[PDB]
Amino acid sequence: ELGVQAPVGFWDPVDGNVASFRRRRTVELKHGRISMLAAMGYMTPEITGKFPGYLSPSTLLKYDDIPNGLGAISKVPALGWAQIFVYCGYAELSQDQTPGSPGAEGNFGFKVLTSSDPDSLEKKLASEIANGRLAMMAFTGMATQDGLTGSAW
Amino acid sequence: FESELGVQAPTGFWDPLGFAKDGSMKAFKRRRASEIKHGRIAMLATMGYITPEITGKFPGYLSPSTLLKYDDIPNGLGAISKVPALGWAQIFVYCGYAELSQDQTPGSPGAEGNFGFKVLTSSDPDSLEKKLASEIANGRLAMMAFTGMATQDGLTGSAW
Amino acid sequence: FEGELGVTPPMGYFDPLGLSSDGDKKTFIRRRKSELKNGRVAMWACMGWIVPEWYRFPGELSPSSGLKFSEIPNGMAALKALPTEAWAQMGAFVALLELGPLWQDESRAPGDFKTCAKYGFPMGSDSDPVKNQYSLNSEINNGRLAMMAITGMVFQNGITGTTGPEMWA
Amino acid sequence: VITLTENGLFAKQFLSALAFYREGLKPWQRGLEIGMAHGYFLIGPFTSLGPLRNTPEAATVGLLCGCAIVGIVSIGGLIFGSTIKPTRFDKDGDKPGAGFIEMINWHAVGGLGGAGFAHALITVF
Amino acid sequence: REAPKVLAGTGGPLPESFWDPAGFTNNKTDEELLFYRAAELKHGRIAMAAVVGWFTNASGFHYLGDLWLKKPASDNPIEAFNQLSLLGVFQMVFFIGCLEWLTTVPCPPPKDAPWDVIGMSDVLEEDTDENPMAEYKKIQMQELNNSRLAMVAIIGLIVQATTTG
Ligand code: CLA
Ligand code: CLA
Ligand code: CLA
Ligand SMILES: CC1=C(/C=C/C(C)=C/C=C/C(C)=C/C=C/C=C(C)/C=C/C=C(C)/C=C/C2=C(C)CCCC2(C)C)C(C)(C)CCC1
Repeated sequence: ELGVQAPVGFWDPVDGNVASFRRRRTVELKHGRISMLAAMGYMTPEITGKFPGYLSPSTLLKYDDIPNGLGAISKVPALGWAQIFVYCGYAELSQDQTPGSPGAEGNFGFKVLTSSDPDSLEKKLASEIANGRLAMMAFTGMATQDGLTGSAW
Repeated sequence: FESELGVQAPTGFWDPLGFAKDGSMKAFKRRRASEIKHGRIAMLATMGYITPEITGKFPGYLSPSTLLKYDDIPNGLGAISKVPALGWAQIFVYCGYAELSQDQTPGSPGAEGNFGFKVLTSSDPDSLEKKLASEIANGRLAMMAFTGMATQDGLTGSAW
Repeated sequence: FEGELGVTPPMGYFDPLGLSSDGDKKTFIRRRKSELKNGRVAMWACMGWIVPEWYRFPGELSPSSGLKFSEIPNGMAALKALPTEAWAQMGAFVALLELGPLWQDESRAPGDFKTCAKYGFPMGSDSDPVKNQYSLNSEINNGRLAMMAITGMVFQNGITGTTGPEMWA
Repeated sequence: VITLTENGLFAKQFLSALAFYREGLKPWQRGLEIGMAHGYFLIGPFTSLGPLRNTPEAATVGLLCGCAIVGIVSIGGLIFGSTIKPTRFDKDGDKPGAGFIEMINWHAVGGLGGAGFAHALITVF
Repeated sequence: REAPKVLAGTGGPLPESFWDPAGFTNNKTDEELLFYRAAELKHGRIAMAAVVGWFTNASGFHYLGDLWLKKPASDNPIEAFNQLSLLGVFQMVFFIGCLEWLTTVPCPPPKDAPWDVIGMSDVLEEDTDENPMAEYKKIQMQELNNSRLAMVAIIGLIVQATTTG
């Protein structure tokens, strides 16, 4: 059920239970979301440029001066990425997995699945997790590229 | 309590100072949880010094903004002032969660050293006590090894 | 009150002036708590006079005064040579002990404290007077001996005026 | 009519635990405690801002004045115990007011002691 | 919930949201949960006074400490603590020690509500139905929510002061 895919089965040459799988599923979907955000997030300081601007703390009218895939810092936007880190925690402590009764359901705040286009279960739940797995490898592979093989593109 | 995982063989119920004449049953598990947590930290701490000595320092940059090639940070005491406070904050945060995770409150499954690692879960071949006792015994050795190692790095001056 | 933990072969049940002829079990409990506590203070005080005459702690008592442990006079002259903030902090700490950890519970044994071990070792046990009748008596007699001694040493300092060889001939 | 400051749990337990009300205290113990408090406090108003506040001694004068105040209030308490004769501290089958008189006498003793202790602390420190 | 019902309707963003995103309360007994609240309220009540004391001292009002040191102490409350004479600090500790002794041993709060250090439970109702009163649950929210904010606020003051001035 759920994230069981098509090209492979349970792909468990190492969980394999119910409660332990549920916690592992929450980790899997969670890591999937970030990679998809990070992967599309990394392509944007590329084409369309380092889009940002406007009056920021110690970064007023900063055109996203955090360059390169790692972002570096030097008081350029990457220090502001800590605000992203802080506010990411706020959503991680308010809309979290302790009251997240299913695997990684946040009650669908946007209601995108209320016929707006996504659907409950079936391919959509399987498509989300499968896409997350691809992005996680893509983001890690992109990390290797920036480190010792130039930049993204 | 005289029959738990701690009594290995070379010493019996080794409580010379009498923490067990009044040690309550929950106090044992509380102190056992302290011992297991202390031992696991010490094993990680020990590896954290002997491994950067033989294996070279991390090939990388540690802080992408403040030029830390891992080589300007010495292995041992004094690295606390070399590693950034944020890399110190971030490890503090990571360890902060690892206890603010599934709870280790008194009576909880986290209160007896069980957290859900299960790297070595032998199929109950009379080895659950073996792996448990080995972890406790090694943690006891690791704590003693670390304190000597800390005194080695301090009294001599650097490393060993 | 013969059989109470304080009767010893040298005097049996001493009570020469007869200060406890009537029962007054409350009076005995109060006086016993005083006897133990005064003994423990005297015992710690008696060691407090002997040790400085041999050894002095290395560092400085008040680093922002030049004052180091060595130059503080011994005996009842450190009271006017150790800075008042120093002595006030001992009073605050003894206040913590008397109000917090070393708080004699009414239901407990006379000298029993709910946070101290068998000879006083910090971090403790509930008392077992019957088994420990030997050491409980030993503490009282040692406290009784110390109270005589510390009253001596202070008196010796009061007359001789020092803490050296003359104070203890 | 119950109010927080007199009928609340903290207020009740604070009033009951005062030396005048504490259970299990012999009358001389209540007197000693109250007297120690009064004698220790009463030294201050005289040794400071007193007629001889700037003299080299300036504290023995305060000690004498505090002991005098303690003695005067103790005499007043003796008058009260010999005229009103409260019987709430007397044990059964005793001369009426004996408990109050004992409390007042030991208040005088405790006032002397507290005044002397405050003076000793001031002189030594 | 069962046992967390004794501290129910008293936390969260909205008043009836048991937050606990760490399981710190589940599997814990009723007395432990009550003791956990007693720690929370005591921290928060001190934090509220701590923040107020920080601001009346960081603005330039340290009279007792300017009149005891015979010089205007620095506005930075952390640095003013050092300048404050050691006699003042020791007396400050002793006064709180007396208060902590007083509340605990002589005038103990109840065991069902271990935060009633003033002891309103013997004159309070807390279970009537009047509107122009019986809003005691609401004022419990305002104490807790304000105190929780003060706890993270005072830590921010200390952390920033000890680091980025
Ligand atoms: C955060 C990472 C993460 C987590 C927690 C999971 C969790 C899960 N996956 Mg999953 N997956 C991931 C990443 C992850 N996945 C990625 C990136 C891919 C793409 C290759 C996949 C592809 C995948 C498939 C195809 C299937 C699953 C399945 C599952 C479920 C059972 C499998 C299991 O027990 O694995 C347990 C595994 C571990 C405990 C090992 C964790 C990974 C180790 C630590 C490292 C692995 C090597 C890594 C590449 C080296 C990193 C180097 C780095 C240190 C620098 C479980 C919910 C199966 C499923 O749907 O079951 C219902 C299934 O069929 N996954
Ligand atoms: C954090 C340290 C710690 C803690 C909490 C425990 C806790 C426990 N150990 Mg244990 N142990 C430790 C370290 C520790 N151990 C080390 C390092 C060794 C190796 C020598 C052992 C060897 C050992 C054996 C062989 C056995 C136990 C047993 C036990 C259990 C019952 C005994 C007891 O109450 O000990 C309480 C322990 C303490 C209160 C620690 C106090 C340490 C004092 C304060 C200092 C000791 C000197 C120290 C080295 C000075 C360092 C110098 C430094 C200042 C420079 C209990 C769960 C027994 C057991 O499991 O019974 C069922 C058992 O058989 N332990
Ligand atoms: C002294 C700290 C303290 C304590 C003991 C409590 C205790 C309690 N809170 Mg609480 N709270 C606090 C501070 C505290 N709070 C602060 C500062 C906030 C603001 C964010 C809140 C916000 C809050 C909400 C919104 C809710 C509670 C609730 C509760 C109750 C359920 C038990 C619980 O959540 O975990 C009790 C145990 C702890 C809180 C452990 C303390 C934290 C541990 C040690 C890790 C934190 C370390 C931290 C990361 C690093 C310190 C620096 C930091 C400032 C960055 C319980 C009575 C719930 C409740 O009763 O509602 C019905 C609830 O819904 N609290
Ligand atoms: C300001 C304040 C307050 C108040 C306070 C008070 C009220 C205090 C008091 C205090 C006091 C009031 C104290 C006292 C003390 C005392 C003492 C500490 C004493 C002692 C004594 C002694 C020790 C003696 C002894 C003796 C005797 C008995 C006799 C013989 C001789 C001799 C000397 C031996 C309040 C809280 C409201 C609030 C705010 C703060």
